[PDB]
Amino acid sequence: GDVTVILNNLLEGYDNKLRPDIGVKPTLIHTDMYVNSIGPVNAINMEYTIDIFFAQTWYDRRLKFNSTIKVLRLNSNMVGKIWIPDTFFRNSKKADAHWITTPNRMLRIWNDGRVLYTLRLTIDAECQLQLHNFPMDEHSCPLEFSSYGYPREEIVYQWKRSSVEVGDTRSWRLYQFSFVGLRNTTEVVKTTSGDYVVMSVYFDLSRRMGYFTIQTY
Amino acid sequence: NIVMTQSPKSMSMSVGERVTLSCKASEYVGTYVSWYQQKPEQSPKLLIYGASNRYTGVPDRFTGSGSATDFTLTIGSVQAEDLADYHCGQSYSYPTFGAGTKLEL
Amino acid sequence: SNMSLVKETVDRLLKGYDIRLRPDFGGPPVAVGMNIDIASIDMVSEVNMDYTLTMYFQQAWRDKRLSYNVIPLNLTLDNRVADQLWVPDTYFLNDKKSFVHGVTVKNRMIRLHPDGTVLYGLRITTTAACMMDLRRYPLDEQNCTLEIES
Amino acid sequence: SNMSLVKETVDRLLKGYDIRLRPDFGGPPVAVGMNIDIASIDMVSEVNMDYTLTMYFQQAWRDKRLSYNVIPLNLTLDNRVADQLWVPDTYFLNDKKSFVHGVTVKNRMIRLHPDGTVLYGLRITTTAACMMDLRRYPLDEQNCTLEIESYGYTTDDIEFYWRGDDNAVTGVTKIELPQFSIVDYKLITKKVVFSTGSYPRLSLSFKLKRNIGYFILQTYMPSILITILSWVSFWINYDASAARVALGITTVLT
Amino acid sequence: VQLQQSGAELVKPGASVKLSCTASGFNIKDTYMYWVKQRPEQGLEWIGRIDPANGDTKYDPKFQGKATITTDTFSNTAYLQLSSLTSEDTAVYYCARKGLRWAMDYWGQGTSVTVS
Amino acid sequence: DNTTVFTRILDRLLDGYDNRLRPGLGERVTEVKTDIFVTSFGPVSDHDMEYTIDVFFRQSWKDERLKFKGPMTVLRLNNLMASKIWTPDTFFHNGKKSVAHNMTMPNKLLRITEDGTLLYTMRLTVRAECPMHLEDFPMDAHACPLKFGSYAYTRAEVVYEWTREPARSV
Amino acid sequence: DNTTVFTRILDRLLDGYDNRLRPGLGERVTEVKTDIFVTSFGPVSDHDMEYTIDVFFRQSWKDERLKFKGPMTVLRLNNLMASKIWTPDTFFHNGKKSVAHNMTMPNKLLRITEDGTLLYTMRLTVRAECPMHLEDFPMDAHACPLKFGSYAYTRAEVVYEWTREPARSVVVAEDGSRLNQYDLLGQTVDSGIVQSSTGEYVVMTTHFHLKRKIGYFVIQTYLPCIMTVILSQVSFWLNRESVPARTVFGVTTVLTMTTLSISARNSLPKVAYATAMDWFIAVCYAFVFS
Amino acid sequence: LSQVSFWLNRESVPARTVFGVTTVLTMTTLSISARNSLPKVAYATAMDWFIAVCYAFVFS
Ligand SMILES: *[C@@H]1O[C@H](CO)[C@@H](O[C@@H]2O[C@H](CO)[C@@H](O[C@@H]3O[C@H](CO[C@H]4O[C@H](CO[C@H]5O[C@H](CO)[C@@H](O)[C@H](O)[C@@H]5O[C@H]5O[C@H](CO)[C@@H](O)[C@H](O)[C@@H]5O)[C@@H](O)[C@H](O[C@H]5O[C@H](CO)[C@@H](O)[C@H](O)[C@@H]5O)[C@@H]4O)[C@@H](O)[C@H](O[C@H]4O[C@H](CO)[C@@H](O)[C@H](O)[C@@H]4O[C@H]4O[C@H](CO)[C@@H](O)[C@H](O)[C@@H]4O[C@H]4O[C@H](CO)[C@@H](O)[C@H](O)[C@@H]4O)[C@@H]3O)[C@H](O)[C@H]2NC(C)=O)[C@H](O)[C@H]1NC(C)=O
Ligand SMILES: *[C@@H]1O[C@H](CO)[C@@H](O[C@@H]2O[C@H](CO)[C@@H](O[C@@H]3O[C@H](CO[C@H]4O[C@H](CO)[C@@H](O)[C@H](O)[C@@H]4O)[C@@H](O)[C@H](O[C@H]4O[C@H](CO)[C@@H](O)[C@H](O)[C@@H]4O)[C@@H]3O)[C@H](O)[C@H]2NC(C)=O)[C@H](O)[C@H]1NC(C)=O
Ligand SMILES: *[C@@H]1O[C@H](CO)[C@@H](O[C@@H]2O[C@H](CO)[C@@H](O[C@@H]3O[C@H](CO[C@H]4O[C@H](CO)[C@@H](O)[C@H](O)[C@@H]4O)[C@@H](O)[C@H](O[C@H]4O[C@H](CO)[C@@H](O)[C@H](O)[C@@H]4O)[C@@H]3O)[C@H](O)[C@H]2NC(C)=O)[C@H](O)[C@H]1NC(C)=O
Ligand SMILES: *[C@@H]1O[C@H](CO)[C@@H](O[C@@H]2O[C@H](CO)[C@@H](O)[C@H](O)[C@H]2NC(C)=O)[C@H](O)[C@H]1NC(C)=O
Ligand SMILES: *[C@@H]1O[C@H](CO)[C@@H](O[C@@H]2O[C@H](CO)[C@@H](O)[C@H](O)[C@H]2NC(C)=O)[C@H](O)[C@H]1NC(C)=O
Ligand SMILES: *[C@@H]1O[C@H](CO)[C@@H](O[C@@H]2O[C@H](CO)[C@@H](O)[C@H](O)[C@H]2NC(C)=O)[C@H](O)[C@H]1NC(C)=O
Ligand SMILES: Cc1ccccc1-n1c(C)nc2ccccc2c1=O
Ligand SMILES: Cc1ccccc1-n1c(C)nc2ccccc2c1=O
Repeated sequence: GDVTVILNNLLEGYDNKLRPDIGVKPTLIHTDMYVNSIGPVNAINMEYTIDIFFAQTWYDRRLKFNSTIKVLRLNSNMVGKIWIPDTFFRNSKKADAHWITTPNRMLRIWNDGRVLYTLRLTIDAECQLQLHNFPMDEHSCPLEFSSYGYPREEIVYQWKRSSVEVGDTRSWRLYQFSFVGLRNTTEVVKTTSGDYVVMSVYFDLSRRMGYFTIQTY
Repeated sequence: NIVMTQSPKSMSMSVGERVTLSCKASEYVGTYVSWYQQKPEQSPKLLIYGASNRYTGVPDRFTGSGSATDFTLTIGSVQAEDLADYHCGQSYSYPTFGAGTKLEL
Repeated sequence: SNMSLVKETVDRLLKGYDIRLRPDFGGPPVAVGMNIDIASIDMVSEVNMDYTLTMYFQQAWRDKRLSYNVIPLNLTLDNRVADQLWVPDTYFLNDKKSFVHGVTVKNRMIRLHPDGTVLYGLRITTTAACMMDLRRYPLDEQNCTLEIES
Repeated sequence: SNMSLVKETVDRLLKGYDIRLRPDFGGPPVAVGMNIDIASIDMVSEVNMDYTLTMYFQQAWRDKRLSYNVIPLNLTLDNRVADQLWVPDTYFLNDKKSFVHGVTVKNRMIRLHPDGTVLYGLRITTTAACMMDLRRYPLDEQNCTLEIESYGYTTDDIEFYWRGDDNAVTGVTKIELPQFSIVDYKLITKKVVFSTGSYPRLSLSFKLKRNIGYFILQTYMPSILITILSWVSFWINYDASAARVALGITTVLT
Repeated sequence: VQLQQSGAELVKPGASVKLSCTASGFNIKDTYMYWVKQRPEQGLEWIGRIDPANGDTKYDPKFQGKATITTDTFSNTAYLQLSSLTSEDTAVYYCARKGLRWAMDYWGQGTSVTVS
Repeated sequence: DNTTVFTRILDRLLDGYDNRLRPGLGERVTEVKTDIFVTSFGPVSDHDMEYTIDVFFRQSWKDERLKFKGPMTVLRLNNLMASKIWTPDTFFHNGKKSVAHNMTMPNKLLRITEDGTLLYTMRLTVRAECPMHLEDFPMDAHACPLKFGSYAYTRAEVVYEWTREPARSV
Repeated sequence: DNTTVFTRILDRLLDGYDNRLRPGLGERVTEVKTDIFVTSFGPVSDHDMEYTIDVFFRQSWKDERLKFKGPMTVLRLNNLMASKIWTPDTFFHNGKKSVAHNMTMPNKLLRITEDGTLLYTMRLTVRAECPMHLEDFPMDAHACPLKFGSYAYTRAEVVYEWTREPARSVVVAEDGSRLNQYDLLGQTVDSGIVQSSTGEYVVMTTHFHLKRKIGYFVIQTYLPCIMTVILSQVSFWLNRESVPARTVFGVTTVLTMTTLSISARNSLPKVAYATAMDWFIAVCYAFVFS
Repeated sequence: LSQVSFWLNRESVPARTVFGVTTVLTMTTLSISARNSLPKVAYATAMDWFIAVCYAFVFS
């Protein structure tokens, strides 16, 4: 009833081509990652698969309303009508969202204009495996993401306190390797376009020498 | 070029009979040969295009056939107004014409 | 407010813009500058006589229609406006199969500058054909290439 | 001008056209006739248990809304107008992956008739599932089919039939499979019952007999010759151990 | 639908001749225009070809240089400029239009050219 | 001319209708009744620890905003009407790469009853992870799961129930 | 404001334009001039009986509704103008799967002349079906066809014609050869008519004549077979008092022949007849057995 | 086949040597092939134990 009125008022006179705070200060985005599973690690292509839920939250003063409703809980219908950060994964050979039965996307807008935006992703992340000491080889290779077109002056990413959460690890598809831990990191990289804030998550994998023993030794 | 050997050089046949003109192509020309009827002191008139396709206004007795290097034009039941020269030409490449074939009675 | 200024500037720039005409449609040619940052070369295959590379393909040109002088900052816009602006029809002649990465959004950038300079980047993966002379294989040297053309 | 007349007629036909509603929405079911011209059956796979066929899939029905009488001839319209008309929601129950060819444009045909008949055509490639019983492989005869059914319209909304009822499918005799030979095909009309209702179904079946010459060349003759070789051992004096054991072991391993 | 050629003309050996072929009922830019030579009691001979929309020309190898073919899109006419005429250039010159699978469907009445 | 009356009914149904809001948002929990008909249980891939399954996925919920009164008790509507109304955003928790078929048209179905009850079915091929424990291989038995639920809606907003007895709902 | 006048021209050009109707819908037959430039002749898949080809497909026709007058004689327009006008719906009859490339933009081209002539060029890759007869394999030659024409427009409505002399209308680039195992001897074109169940359609045909190169099969099959035959016959010169040695010779030669026979077929499709290579291998096996 | 070697007389040394060698090579090839069909799990299956015991019998 009156949630339709709130939504219509939010979108009227709204330009989703412009990031919030276009000419004031960089947009700060807090990122969370839930790792459903770390897929097979094929050394032939030097890549590994990972399925995650990727949450992003930021402030948009244009999405500010006053009502008894404190949070607007929406599906993917309205995702394309507001400004969304153009986050991409830098070391990904290929990746895809999920679209069955509908786009696996979520949008929540709070009273004060805070926006939460979550989507489900499967990623084939490139990492170069130095295969010295194989099959007694241990690797810790990353998953990096940043904004494509917004330099550090425009978008800054920030890990939350409990940003990266893993599941059980018992149902994962790691055969040659065992997950032993992870860590997050931030830095700035220089490119022909400008300086970009680059966020990194490192997964520590140690090969388990049980298949190759009975297969070769 | 492509040489179109047209035979016979000449032919006579009475009124009412069936005749078959033949045209031989040196190389391959596909179905790109046309037949022309040239009455005395007149310009040629297209009869058959493609290889078997009667041009508009062409009676139904004229009919062409053939593909590749071998082609033929059969005039079934020739009349008295079918006395003329008959040229075969290929348009697969830059056009070349056969030497011609004169039709008497 | 600077937000209102930017909004009105962009609205004015996009009003009456004819995407069907290149910049300087009747005048001299528009000069497009090319930049390439090669992220990786993935699979040099002798069987398929090709290879796969991923690159940040960037193009730059002047478009006097998209010029503004009311604000002093370079306007990075949401990459959906690329569908409303003229961009060059660059293609790779020898590529067998290519795509622009699309996670989490279409990986392309569009940046305007006050003097009209547009900056248009794309993250592209191309499988490019490369005929390999294997007479001296495996003691061979291969010369592949990417052909960029309008 | 004639073209302006046609443009006015088509703009009239498409004004007020409700694409949500099938022809005769509240009335008798709309009858739809099916034609197939089979262009090829590409790759009958035993490992994937499925074959690929390419065909020209034609559908015909009548829509009284799309009836015109000012123009005397049949209007062939640009295929993109099919997005603005009602078409049946036909689908193939057993297909795994399929597409409409899209070069140079989408390979679909729309052709109207003054009485309102619509001829709708598609060039489709379906990878239909083909469960095969290999108990007699390679002396086996396989029977897999293509099931054509309407997804959303029950049997009281839509009716399927074969236009011709014996010539609705053409091109079967011209199909050349390297490993099989089309021995027989049949057309069937059924009604299938689901929990959501009962739906019209058409089945096109093929009876494939597998050619054996390849297998004679590949696996049967070599083993026969290897057995003859094995028998050669009995002509060698039984004082020689290395020779006969060599024969036997080599034959087993081969 | 109609191709009108210039009337006959007598010239002297070594001179030059510029024949004319006026197209009525169609635009020469839409098709190729052909020039064919017929000596008495002989077969037809392709002289050359022109594409009026582009202006490019192709000639028979045994006529290259001797003949020049040009058009005028404005007047819808084609020209054949013969040079260095010899006694063997006496023939009837035809102007033809390409159409329907390169069949030379329409022909001009022909110009009788004789050199004394 | 039933065409015009039914067009009017549909236009009135879609007038002032907001598909961004679930039915009964203000004062209710949306209850979606689900049902699966497996047309083919595809091959199991040991190497990828996954299996393929083709299903008719049926969902049913009540939308009071879609009540109508006309000559027909049920509107067997086209598959494109569904885009204009709110539908549940069900997804497969352990799905890897699923496809919705649109040959020759979207393999979807929408039936609106006069009381506002909706039926919504779609044809899918689902590829799902089946974690296998190969200690007894090749004498091993497995239970391959298929978990689905609502993205973006918590149990306080959308709940799922089987349309028939649970033992007869798949 | 040259852009403004050109925008006004384009807007006047598309005003009251129905791209659903072909030019000369009820009063004339549309004639589409066609031209193909082959930038590369992809590999030939013997197993699948198909071949890949990359081309520039050029189509030109006359649309009288698009006449204009301005400071230009041609309008070189962005390829999204083609979607706003009528274009022919050409398709490849024996095409298995083709792709119209659109990186980084739709690889398309549209030139409008002031008299209303259009030039419409596309870059596209075609996988086409090439039926093969392997009775003379590996010494066989084939003519792989490429057939295209109009979908949904019969001979009475749209006809196709080569833009230039038929013998010059299909041009292959000098360096554009991706053939590993074959040799492209030349190309041939033709035009014809096919009667379908929906009417009579014009079809344009191209034939590419390919000769297989025997070298690979010489080195990989013929030399091993001749060598094994020679090795089997070398056992004759051994002394008769060495039974194990001659037995080993015979058995190992037979095993090598069996391995070679299994290997040879693996490259060819599973045809139901014997090729020349099959006869050669059979005779070599017969000699070893003898 | 490996156990058949016990019935050959003690004088036919190369015969029994060939039996043993070829049986061991066959067992190794079978082990590789049977491990090919499976995911590269890090533990041993029942088939692995059966193959190992057969390999042990041939070696013995
Ligand atoms: C060269 O050519 C290539 C081929 O042409 C070309 O690739 C094509 O690119 C375009 C542009 O990116 C793609 O079109 C987009 O597709 C997005 C979805 O992408 C995923 O899904 C598609 C299939 O899409 C179907 O399914 C989704 C969800 O299931 C639907 O949303 C779609 O409409 C569509 O549904 C139809 O088909 C279904 C069957 O599949 C039917 O069941 C259904 O009923 C419909 O009939 C896949 O193909 C994609 O895979 C490909 O792309 C990925 C990219 O990573 C690759 O990895 C992969 O390998 C494949 O290549 C992918 O999986 C759409 O979301 C998108 O449409 C939205 O955006 C546009 C622009 O913003 C809007 O105009 C549009 O309206 C949509 O926005 C609405 O919906 C979103 C939903 O989230 C809302 O958020 C948004 O707010 C908005 O809502 C509004 O409208 C709604 C109605 O639409 C309404 O409900 C709301 O209430 C509100 O009003 C766009 O269509 C196209 O798929 C590609 N095709 C292929 C084959 O890849 C390539 O780019 C070209 N290259 C170059 C350089 O040019
Ligand atoms: C390849 O594989 C497919 C799939 O199995 C086969 O398709 C089957 O084809 C047969 C005949 O070709 C079908 O059998 C037909 O059923 C019809 C409907 O049956 C009704 O009536 C019977 C009693 O007669 C009831 O038991 C049944 O429930 C239905 O109520 C019959 O009408 C058909 O004709 C019968 O009756 C007439 C009466 O005049 C007799 O003349 C006939 O001889 C016959 O007795 C026929 O019986 C069968 O249904 C199809 N399968 C399926 C699943 O539907 C292909 O045949 C097979 N081969 C090839 C080459 O494709
Ligand atoms: C699975 O199968 C279904 C069944 O066909 C497909 O659904 C079709 O999808 C196409 C692609 O989006 C739809 O075509 C679209 O039509 C839209 C509206 O067209 C009407 O309305 C506009 C006014 O807005 C009129 O101009 C027009 O004349 C029509 O009356 C357009 O919005 C779309 O245009 C888009 O692309 C064009 C390309 O030139 C651009 O010009 C536009 O800017 C825009 O980007 C498009 O034309 C079609 O309508 C759908 N079917 C039905 C029945 O509606 C699915 O797409 C398919 N899915 C997959 C993954 O294959
Ligand atoms: C993930 O990133 C966050 C933010 O950088 C890290 O949080 C810090 O953790 C250290 C302990 O290692 C504390 O001393 C800091 O106070 C934390 N900062 C904030 C802002 O919370 C976190 O450590 C990272 N996770 C790792 C390294 O596993
Ligand atoms: C907007 O972008 C321009 C360049 O696109 C910036 O000016 C250039 O900055 C680079 C890097 O410092 C210099 O090497 C160039 O010499 C500068 N000038 C030109 C013409 O490229 C400019 O600073 C940017 N504006 C803002 C506010 O950052
Ligand atoms: C429009 O299509 C119909 C259907 O093919 C044509 O009617 C056919 O006409 C031919 C020759 O006149 C007859 O042999 C067929 O029997 C007719 N078919 C039917 C179903 O009656 C009709 O002629 C076409 N329109 C025009 C103007 O030709
Ligand atoms: C799948 C999963 C695993 C561990 C923890 C949480 C979830 N999980 C679930 C169970 N449901 C969701 C619904 C909407 C958006 C995200 C989630 C989600 O991440
Ligand atoms: C050894 C070698 C290298 C390249 C090409 C062919 C061969 N080659 C030869 C030369 N002789 C054989 C005899 C029997 C079985 C196999 C081969 C073989 O492979």
